[PDB]
Amino acid sequence: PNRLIVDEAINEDNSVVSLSQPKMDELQLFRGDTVLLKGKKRREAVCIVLSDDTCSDEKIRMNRVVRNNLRVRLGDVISIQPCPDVKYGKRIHVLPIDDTVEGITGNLFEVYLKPYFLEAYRPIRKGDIFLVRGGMRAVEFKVVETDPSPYCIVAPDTVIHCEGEPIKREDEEESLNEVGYDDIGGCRKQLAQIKEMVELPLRHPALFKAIGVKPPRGILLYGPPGTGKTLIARAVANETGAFFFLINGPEIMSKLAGESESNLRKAFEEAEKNAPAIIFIDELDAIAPKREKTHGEVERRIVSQLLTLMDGLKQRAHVIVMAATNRPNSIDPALRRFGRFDREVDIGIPDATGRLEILQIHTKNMKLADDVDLEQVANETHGHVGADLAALCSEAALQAIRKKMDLIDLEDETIDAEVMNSLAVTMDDFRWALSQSNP
Amino acid sequence: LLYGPPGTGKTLIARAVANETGAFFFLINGPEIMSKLAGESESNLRKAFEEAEKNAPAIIFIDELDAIAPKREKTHGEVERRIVSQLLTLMDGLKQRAHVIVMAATNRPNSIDPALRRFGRFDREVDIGIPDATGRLEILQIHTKNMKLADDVDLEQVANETHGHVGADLAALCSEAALQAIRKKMDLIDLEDETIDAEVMNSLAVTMDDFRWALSQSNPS
Amino acid sequence: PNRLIVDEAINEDNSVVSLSQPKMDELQLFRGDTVLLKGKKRREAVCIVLSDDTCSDEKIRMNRVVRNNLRVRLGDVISIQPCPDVKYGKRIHVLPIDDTVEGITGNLFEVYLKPYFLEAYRPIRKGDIFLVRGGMRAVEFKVVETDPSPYCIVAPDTVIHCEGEPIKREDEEESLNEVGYDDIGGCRKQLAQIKEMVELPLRHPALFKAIGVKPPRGI
Amino acid sequence: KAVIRVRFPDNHTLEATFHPSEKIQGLIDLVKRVVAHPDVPFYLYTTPPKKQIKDFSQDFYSAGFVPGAIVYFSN
Ligand SMILES: Nc1ncnc2c1ncn2[C@@H]1O[C@H](COP(=O)(O)OP(=O)(O)O)[C@@H](O)[C@H]1O
Ligand SMILES: Nc1ncnc2c1ncn2[C@@H]1O[C@H](COP(=O)(O)OP(=O)(O)O)[C@@H](O)[C@H]1O
Repeated sequence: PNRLIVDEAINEDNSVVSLSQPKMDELQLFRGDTVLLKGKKRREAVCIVLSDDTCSDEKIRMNRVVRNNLRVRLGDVISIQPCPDVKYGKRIHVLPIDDTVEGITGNLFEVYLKPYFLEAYRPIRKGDIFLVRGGMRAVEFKVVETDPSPYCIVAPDTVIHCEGEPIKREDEEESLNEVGYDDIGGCRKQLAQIKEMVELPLRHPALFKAIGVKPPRGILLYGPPGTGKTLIARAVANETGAFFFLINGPEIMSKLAGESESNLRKAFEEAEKNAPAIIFIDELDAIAPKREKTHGEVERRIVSQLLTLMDGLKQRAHVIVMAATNRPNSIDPALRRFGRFDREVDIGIPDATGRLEILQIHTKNMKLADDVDLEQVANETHGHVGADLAALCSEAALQAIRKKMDLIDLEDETIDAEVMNSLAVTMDDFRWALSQSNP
Repeated sequence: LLYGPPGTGKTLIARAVANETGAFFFLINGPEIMSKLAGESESNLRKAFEEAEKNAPAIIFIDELDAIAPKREKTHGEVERRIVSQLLTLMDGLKQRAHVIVMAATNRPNSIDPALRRFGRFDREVDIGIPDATGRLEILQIHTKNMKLADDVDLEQVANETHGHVGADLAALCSEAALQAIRKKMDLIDLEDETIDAEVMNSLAVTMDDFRWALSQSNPS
Repeated sequence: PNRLIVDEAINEDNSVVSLSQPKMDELQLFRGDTVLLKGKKRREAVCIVLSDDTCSDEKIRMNRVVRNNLRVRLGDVISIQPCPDVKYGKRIHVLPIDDTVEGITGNLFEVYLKPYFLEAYRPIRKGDIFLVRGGMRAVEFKVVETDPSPYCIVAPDTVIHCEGEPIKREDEEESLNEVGYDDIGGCRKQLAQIKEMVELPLRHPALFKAIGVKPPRGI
Repeated sequence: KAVIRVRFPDNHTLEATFHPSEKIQGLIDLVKRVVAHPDVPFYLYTTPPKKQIKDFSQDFYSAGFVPGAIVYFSN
């Protein structure tokens, strides 16, 4: 069957997909062959099929780029056609995106295309969006026009023209800068369980509407601060194409008494209007302490208001509430109700493999030296949280800049991207950054 | 007054009683009353009783009494004391020409304002304990009465693997098992385009395997 | 090269600077020989070089005084020119600053200049600002005019004209009364840690303007 | 069997069947025969991602050319 369901890819590439050996044997697909991908909104995409034993026959593994290019999300069905006939690119015209080039002036062609395209022979089509990583960032690019039509393969003989004129972002076309499942690391089982619980409801509200079974109204996320729960919740909402509103306990607490309730009410009403939507509470503990802990009458009114809003939430509303708390001990008894936050998710400290995995995600935009080993650094950190690793990478980057760039001190006015490209982080920098560890 | 742990289902019992006895039913939710501002709150309470008297015979049920009326040592608000006072005033204000039954749902006996134990007030006290195996077998039967099961499915054995599980937990365990089954069979075919008919959903059968999966999941709530 | 990076000075002297032994050998600089310093805002300065093993070849050690005089801060780049040909002062005219003299009236020439400028042969340039310490305080001064142009070397034979008229403080010109690294003691590794953390962000917004790395916001 | 395609720079395709037991060396030795410049040095890489195989003893199953694949030719 040509029909398949989009799945997460293990391989991290623009134009790489993954299918089952039998599926390839069935459709007579060769490892290097180029498959044509038909999505929704009369959009088509070109990719390179690959053989993966792990992959299930009925599922296809692909990256956030092709999904966005195809305008499809997880729990949507696509159609794959073999494309035996393919001709090389003669000429290509591409213009970068305004938001990607922000704070970069100079000749970027030599430091983006040349590195990225090095006898890659990647297939592309006119009006396709692809992502290039350089200068310690991820720069999205669009295909303005191609002499060969509709699609072609990149060749070293082929001339690629790049002009320093940005194109205005299009509100239909979501950027890749957004938080994604690939951007979340150090949790496998935790993420999977969370994904499937909210998969069902958000994708098919009409099913849940026509079924007696009710979807879980409230989901609670455990674990210490710096683990990254917001980041987990945010990615899901963006990936599921559901309206995402973030509520911050301090922000709600800051507002004066009598308005706090208004703001909360406004937020919940707004979710109903833009339903299906996801509401996320960040500092739940701050909003609602324990009954013995709270000594303010006004505080009790705010808590009561939240409880009323939670009860108020219906099936028809199709709004999922996600709350984060540091410790289970500091939880209001009332919150632990089937009606309300029935669903509870325990986030354990990430394992060494998870910690290593996190490092790979943080270092994907930046340029690493051969001598630098993430595994060894991952081994040295036992109780370091995801945030700690990011801070270490940030601190290591700053040290690396101080060690090289400060000596030159040629950073006057506009800074060339290519200079930043030449900069590489040494293993010693990481060791220097690791040395200065104290919470 | 109905003593029992949350989830036991006291609201459902009351609500049902009002349905089957063909008597007007009025639900009061502690937070909903607490959400309202000082003075407005008192009004709504006063507005609820008068409306119950108007539509007599009526039933007034408090979902979360402990919240409205916690113990006097635990209350630290002057306004909070005015709301309890208003409730007590509404309870003592009730006559025999009202023909209005007041039912309340609470948890622990030690989170109770002694004021509610008055002979004139909540004299009747009903200690709803956790159901035995049979009782929970009786619940599973209830929550499997619309859905289509398999011959291989044995509630007795499921009524033989939860110990400190309440009505909600079993209802949850039913929900999840059913949702899980749909993923296992329908997410693979996945023909959820436009309207969904009954004929495709009649074929849907839940295996024991579904139940085995849902049970493991740790829920201390 | 003639390009170097401003660094903290160990010596507590206003008109003294230091470089590395190798750096001196490269530019054939003599320990005593006066060095001309060009910074920013078309300003120049004259100091006395020194040899420090600790100092790096590409860095230069200097005090708060010269920074102000050159209108530069730490991390900035200055140009050093050798100045072998310098002529001795004949007539010098200096007026004190209004805020510095506050609370002190009378003849200060005998108790500020005489003590400070005793057999030192200090080099100064017209329109520069120098600090003398007297009467249990720091008193800043401005060179109004010098007979030799542009710069000159203070000599015992040279006559310095002191008249009791204060010049108005200028908003561009920052006073040395202000708190500085030199004024903070009893912190080494800690000062350094603090310094290096805020060094990049504060000096160059453009670096953090266009980068994926967030600087520390709260310390 | 295992289908190995060689894509030349100058829009030339060579379709050659092989056995999963047969080593990489054999194919390289075949390519040397097929090309008119054996003395000329050449390297066979598979993209994406850009990577060449320095091992001649590595079998095709292990190499991941199952059932068939295409490899580019460069000098
Ligand atoms: N799974 C993860 N993978 C990578 N980085 C993570 C992950 N979880 C958290 N982080 C990092 O932790 C930091 C804080 O994330 P989060 O916990 O959502 O915020 P907060 O600190 O307010 O609780 C961020 O800088 C983020 O990069
Ligand atoms: N490192 C230091 N070097 C010199 N003086 C210092 C230092 N740290 C503190 N002091 C002196 O200690 C006093 C108090 O310093 P500070 O802690 O900034 O203020 P306060 O004591 O009023 O809170 C001041 O007289 C200040 O000059």
